[PDB]
Formats: sequence, C-alpha cells, structure tokens
Amino acid sequence: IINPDWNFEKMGIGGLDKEFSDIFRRAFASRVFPPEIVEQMGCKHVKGILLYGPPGCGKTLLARQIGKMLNAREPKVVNGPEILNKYVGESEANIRKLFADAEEEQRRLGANSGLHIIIFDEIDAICKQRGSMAGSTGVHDTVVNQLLSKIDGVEQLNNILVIGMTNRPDLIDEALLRPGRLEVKMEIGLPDEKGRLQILHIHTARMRGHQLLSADVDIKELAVETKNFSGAELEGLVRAAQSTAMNRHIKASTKVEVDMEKAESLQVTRGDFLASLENDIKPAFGTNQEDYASYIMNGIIKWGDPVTRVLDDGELLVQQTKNSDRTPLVSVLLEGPPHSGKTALAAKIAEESNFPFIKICSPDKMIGFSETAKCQAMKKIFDDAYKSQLSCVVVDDIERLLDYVPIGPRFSNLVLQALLVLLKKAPPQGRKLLIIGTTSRKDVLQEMEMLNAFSTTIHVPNIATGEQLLEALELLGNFKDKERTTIAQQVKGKKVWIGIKKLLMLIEMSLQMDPEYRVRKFLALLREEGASP
Amino acid sequence: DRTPLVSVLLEGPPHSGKTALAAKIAEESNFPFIKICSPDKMIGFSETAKCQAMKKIFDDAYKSQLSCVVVDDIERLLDYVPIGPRFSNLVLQALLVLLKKAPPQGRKLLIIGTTSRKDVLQEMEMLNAFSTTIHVPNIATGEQLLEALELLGNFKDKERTTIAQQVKGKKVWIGIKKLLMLIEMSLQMDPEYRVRKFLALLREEGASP
Ligand SMILES: Nc1ncnc2c1ncn2[C@@H]1O[C@H](COP(=O)(O)OP(=O)(O)OP(=O)(O)O)[C@@H](O)[C@H]1O
Ligand SMILES: Nc1ncnc2c1ncn2[C@@H]1O[C@H](COP(=O)(O)OP(=O)(O)OP(=O)(O)O)[C@@H](O)[C@H]1O
Ligand SMILES: Nc1ncnc2c1ncn2[C@@H]1O[C@H](COP(=O)(O)OP(=O)(O)O)[C@@H](O)[C@H]1O
Repeated sequence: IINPDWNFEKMGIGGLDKEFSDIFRRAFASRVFPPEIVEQMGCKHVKGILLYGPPGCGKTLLARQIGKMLNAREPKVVNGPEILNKYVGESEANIRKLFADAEEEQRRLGANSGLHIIIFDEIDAICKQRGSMAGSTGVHDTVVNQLLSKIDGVEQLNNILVIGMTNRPDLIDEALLRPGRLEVKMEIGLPDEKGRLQILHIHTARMRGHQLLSADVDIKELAVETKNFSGAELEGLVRAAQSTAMNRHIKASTKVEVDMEKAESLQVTRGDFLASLENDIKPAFGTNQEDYASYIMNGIIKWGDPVTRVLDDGELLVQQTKNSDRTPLVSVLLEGPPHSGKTALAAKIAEESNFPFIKICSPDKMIGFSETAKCQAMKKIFDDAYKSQLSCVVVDDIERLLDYVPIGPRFSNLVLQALLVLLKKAPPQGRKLLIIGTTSRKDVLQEMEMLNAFSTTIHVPNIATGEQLLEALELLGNFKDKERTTIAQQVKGKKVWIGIKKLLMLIEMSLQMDPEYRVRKFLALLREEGASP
Repeated sequence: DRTPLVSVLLEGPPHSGKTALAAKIAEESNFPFIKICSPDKMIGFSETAKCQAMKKIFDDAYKSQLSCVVVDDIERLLDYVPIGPRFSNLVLQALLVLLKKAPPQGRKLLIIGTTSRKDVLQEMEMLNAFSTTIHVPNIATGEQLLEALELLGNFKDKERTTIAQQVKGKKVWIGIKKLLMLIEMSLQMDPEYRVRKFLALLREEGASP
C-alpha cells in the first residue's frame, strides 16, 4: 500500500510538528504494519478525522498531502453550501452520489480494493443538532439522516476514509462524533516564531536556488517583525516584495541608464521586503493602523495634570494585565461629562499599549441592525480576540449600544445580558485580555447593576480655570499676544467649565468674521454657553 | 428510598466564591454522572433555545443510576434587571416544573443551585421548591484577614507586622475574590510604596454590612 517515494521534508508543511506526529501515530498506524500481524490482531481501521481552527492556516494542504502519502485515488473535494437544493429529494441525491465508486468496487474486487478519500468543506453548514420536540424538527433533518446512514450503515465498507474541516466545532451533531464515525480531532492554530521561520524558508528556497536573493536579506528579522501573520499571508508578502522589485527595475531602466547587466544585478531584493510589509499586507488577527486616524483626529495636546494622571493609570493597568497570572482578565471604565474627549484617550492608551491584537467595537457600523445581529457581531469580535497570547478590545458609547432613551425608560435586554455575560468569561488557558469602556451617564449604568462588573473607574475632567484655557489656546496657536492679553483681562475670573470639543467648534465658528470683530464674537459665545454645572 | 430527589441552594453576597464551592462539593461525591449548566454557553439565545438546552441536559441525566446536576447563576438565566422589572417567564416556568419531577423508578438525582439575590428569588415563590439553603459568608475580622494573607503567601514578615497594627482596630467586609484582585493590583508599585497602596485600597473598599 505504501512505497518509499515519500519523505516528510519534501511535503512542504511548516509549523505542524505535533498535529502530524499524533495523527500519524493514531489514525495511520495500522496502514503500514505488515498485513499478517494486523490480520492476526483483527482490528478495524479508522474511518475519518475532523480538523478545526482559524481560516487560512493550512488545513486543505494537509488533507491533500495525506491523500498523496497513502497512495489513495483522487479526492472528491466538496463544498458544504453547494449541496443544498430547493426540491423535495435533491439534496440527499447529491449526498448519495459521493459514495458510489467505493460501493461499486467493494462488491467486485473483494477485499483487495484501493483507498478512496472524500473531503468535506464547511461540514457544519449541513449537519446541525436535530430537534427533539414533536413538531420542532428543523428544515435539514433529512440531510443529516442520509449522511449518518451512509457513513456507517448495515452494509459494511472497509475501503474509505472521510475528512471533515470546520471553523465552529460546537454546532456539529453528537451522533456524528462517536468512535466509529469521525472520531479523531485536531486543532490548527496560528503559527509561532519557529513556525513562521519554517514557512519563510520553504517559500524562499526557490529564490535561493535560482540565485535571486540579496546578501543582506535576514530571515530572523522577518520572522520577528510579523507577529500574528497567518500562513497564507507570508507567501503574499514574499510575492508582493518580488513584484515591487520587478516594477522598480522596469521603471528605473526606462527613466534610468542602469544597463542590462546592472539591471540583472539590481534584480536582487533587500528593502522591497520591508516596504511591502509596511504598506502591502493587512493581517486579520493583528494591529490595525488605519483606524487611529478616524478616532484621533487632532491628536492629544496637554493642558493640565489630569491628562498625565489618566495616561499613567492606563499604563499601570497595561503592566498588570501583562505580568500577573492570578488575574488574566481585567476591565476598566472611563466616564465623564459630555464633549470631554474620552474615546481619544481610550484609543491613545490602546495604541501605546504595544499589544499584538487590537480591535475597536463601535456603533458606527451598526445602523439599522436588529438586536440579534448586534449580539452576533459582538460575539464574533470577542471570539476572534480569544485566539492570541495577548489582546485588547475597546467598547465605545455603551449607552448608544443599548438603545437608551430617557422617556420610558426604553432599552434592549438581549444586548445588556450578552454584555454582562461577556465581562466575566475567562479566555482559554494561558492567554490574557483587557477590556475598556467609555460612557457619559454613569448613574444609569449604576441602576442597571452594570457598574460593579468593571474592576476600576477613571474620571476624565473638564477645564476648570482661566489659566488652563489660556494655555490651551496657546497650544492651539490662533490668537496673537495682544488678543490673548485682552482675553486674559476679560476672563481672569476662574469660572470656566467647557469641553475640549465644544471649544474647538467655538474657535472654528468665531473665525468666520472680519479681523475687527473676532474677540467680541468669541467672548459672546463663551458667555452665552454654560458657565457652571 | 422515600426521597429519590433532593435540592439545595447556595446563596450569599457578591464576590464570595459560590461556584467554586459548588464545584468542589460536586467533585468529591464520586457520582458516575456529573454535569454543569452555565449561562456563558448561551450567549444570544432566545427563550426557547434556553428551554431546550436545559431540557436536554436533564433528559441525559435521566439515563444513569446516579446523577448530579449543577445550575449556577440562576438570575442570569432568567434575564433579570431591576428597572421594570423584566425577565423571561417561560424559562422560569420550565425550571419550576423541572425542580420537582422525579426520575424513572430506581434512579436518583441531586440539583445544586447558586445565586447572589435571594430576596428576588423569594418574590417569585421559588424558595418553596428548594428543599434547603446554605449560607456562604465573607471575611468579617482582622484575624481571618491575616490568616488569608498568610495562606496566600504574598507579604513578608515585617510588612505583616505593619499591617497588623492598622487593621485589628476595626472590622472588615471584603469578599475573597476581590481580595485577590486587590493583592494583585497593589504589587505593581515600587518596593517602598506597596503597603500604603494596599491599605488605601482596603479602606476605600470596606463598607458597612
Ligand atoms: N487632551 C485631549 N483629550 C482628548 N481629546 C483631545 C485632546 N486634545 C485634543 N483632542 C481632540 O478632541 C477630540 C476628542 O473628541 P471625542 O470624539 O473623543 O469626544 P467625546 O468626549 O468622546 O465625545 P462625545 O460627547 O460624543 O461622547 C479629538 O479630535 C481629539 O483629537
Ligand atoms: N475558600 C475559597 N472559597 C471560594 N473560592 C476560593 C477560596 N479560596 C480561593 N478561592 C478562589 O476564589 C475565586 C472565587 O471566584 P468565584 O468565581 O468562585 O466567585 P463567585 O462567588 O461565583 O462570584 P460572583 O459573585 O461574581 O458570581 C476562585 O478562583 C476560587 O478558586
Ligand atoms: N504550514 C504551512 N506551510 C506552508 N504553507 C502554508 C501552511 N499553511 C498555509 N500555507 C499556505 O496557505 C495556502 C493555502 O491555504 P489554504 O489551503 O487556503 O488554507 P485553508 O484550507 O485553511 O483555507 C498555500 O499557498 C500555502 O503556502
């Protein structure tokens, strides 16, 4: 059945060094031992396995490599969603056509037939727990029955192997995972350092063989820089780097006098890697640098001590979350008066944290959604956050997320309960998390018994003295010395209570008049606005 | 043999360690069948899905000659919120019907509860179903606090002596999990300023019963 034309090195899989050893020991330890002993023991072969993990980490590759290694026939790749049909009896026919060749060859060549391999993709899109209550049957009760009957029925097949692949392993039936049916489970996770080195070596072997690499390309660096890259986004990086190198070469010669031999020598690639890494690849489980422009519009500018106090508190919380081991889950709430700029400080803490995973959950992308969809979105974000050795998630404008309105009061309970349950669920073993929240109405949250779930509170104050306002104006740099002195004389009284956002709006508005009438309008607007709580 | 079904409720204040004690009582019983029905595996479910999940767990429990089922965080299952009040009637009725349904002949069961709000559960006429209740208290003395500090093994001798003087002359109403949180949050300062921060946090947290 097996021939010596297979070696592990030639396969080309890097990072799965246990997910293969254990599989080989368990599933395929009876397909290689001499037939005499196996027959004497009288043991049946395993009839399939299940692979789960994030998307794009090398599961299909492993299935095809197993198929080639076992000297099987051509696998019948299938797609889960493309089996269903709207007529009465068409889905079951599609599920039944796959098991035809094995049945035909089992009754003709006796017990000396080949090995047929069947591959399912997204196996959980068809098989879901079957209802129990009378009249509570689902719409896909018939597909599951057909699949169960075919895999292990009254007529025995001993020349088949079934591989299933899925991402959500908690929705599959429970009679489809017992010893005899799919009975071996393995997990394919994100690669680690020594798993991101092997992939790069495998992918640059070709360039090294054909003598295209430069003399300064260091692979330890490239292994270190990419932190949460999945296996499918390193080949993209390599190819993008080579493509930009070629583009540079071509456009150079046309507007350069390099020379043909000079161009060939220039074909080497050293910094294209760095440039492409910077501005070509966007990971799916990594920090995003494109959002901090949307939430930090005018940057953080100091106008007092409270800014420093808040930032230091955030730093201490980050340190605690990183180092301690008795408490792997931490939380904190930022609350203050409206227009005080809380989201900006939350984003600043998150971005200065230096964590591999950073994400922001906000209602800006949830216009028109029904509560159930909002629950699904929140759960998806947290599920993606549970797949890293460090992380941090920010929840914005909790009151807007609950659909609150003072009349009534009226709000939604499903979202509140989901949120109150997701603040106390610890991650898998050995991983850490950090959750930040922002709100303006703390008392309403206090009534909802949602304020003691968080582990700490931080106050974001408001401008409260004239000198602070003058210093903020100086930092902004709009009004000249004489105008500043006039304002200082006018507003020397320390009775100012204004938000840093309303102040920017006021300054922008007041600059729409002639130079003569500038200070008067600004002072009139400031006086008209509230002067105390 | 007269009573093939029993129930019990563990209740106390928040942050006191009810789930841990329920799990430890369940683990040391050597029952062939043990299971836990928690609400963190039911995020986003509607009423009927929760009913079906509970019913399935009990149906499975009814097929062993001995059993033990744990139902924790009862108030999160009912979706309770003081404003209103609001909650789910269907789940409440399902639970109240399942609490007093004997298994087939010859088989035995045991149900353990958990909750931090006993009065609310009493308003709905639910403490009538449970056979009896147990009380889990907090730390309510300086001596017990010192014993807990010694057993956790964090602060050294001299710092222990410093803590002793400022604590024995008052009372304390801190839970046990919150104590771990405070100890962890204090150790992030420089060697000199650890005891001061711990005392400040403890004084802030402490409140009358
Ligand atoms: N020291 C500062 N702190 C916060 N924001 C600042 C500071 N200096 C400048 N800003 C700018 O102020 C704006 C902060 O607005 P932001 O959206 O954070 O307000 P908010 O308090 O969250 O709003 P809302 O009233 O809608 O809740 C951003 O443009 C930020 O760049
Ligand atoms: N003697 C003890 N009793 C209970 N828990 C203890 C004890 N010693 C240490 N612990 C630990 O304290 C923590 C108690 O947290 P736990 O989840 O049990 O609290 P809880 O009562 O369920 O809280 P909540 O009020 O939030 O529902 C667990 O880590 C438990 O291991
Ligand atoms: N362990 C690995 N070693 C080498 N390449 C990998 C590995 N995992 C994933 N890849 C890359 O991923 C690509 C295909 O992945 P794919 O089969 O789509 O993953 P999945 O089946 O999980 O969607 C290939 O081009 C391959 O280079």
